[PDB]
Amino acid sequence: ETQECLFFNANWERDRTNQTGVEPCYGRRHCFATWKNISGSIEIVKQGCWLDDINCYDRTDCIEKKDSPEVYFCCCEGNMCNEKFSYFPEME
Ligand SMILES: *[C@@H]1O[C@H](CO)[C@@H](O)[C@H](O)[C@H]1NC(C)=O
Ligand SMILES: *[C@@H]1O[C@H](CO)[C@@H](O)[C@H](O)[C@H]1NC(C)=O
Repeated sequence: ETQECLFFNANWERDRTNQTGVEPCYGRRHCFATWKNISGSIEIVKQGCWLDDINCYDRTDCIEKKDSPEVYFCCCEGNMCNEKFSYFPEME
């Protein structure tokens, strides 16, 4: 049930991609986000489709449940589901 995702690439200039947009998923499809979070300050690394087989923490919402990771990651199902992404560590 995922055909398209929010696209973001902080390395767009060297990678020769758009900086942002809508990615069409081809290649079960998912969307994902990866980000840094230092003392509450969030920096997106990438957003887009995720095509390899994977399991996510929530079906609908993009959520990271690992505890204090250096690079945060989430995946989700549903068109544009990765526009919102949250941190709910298992330790809570
Ligand atoms: C990149 O932006 C172009 C328009 O300039 C659009 O046609 C394309 O689908 C976009 N792709 C991504 C992955 O954002
Ligand atoms: C970022 O880290 C702060 C704590 O320093 C936490 O309250 C917040 O949930 C985190 N947000 C994301 C999107 O990772």
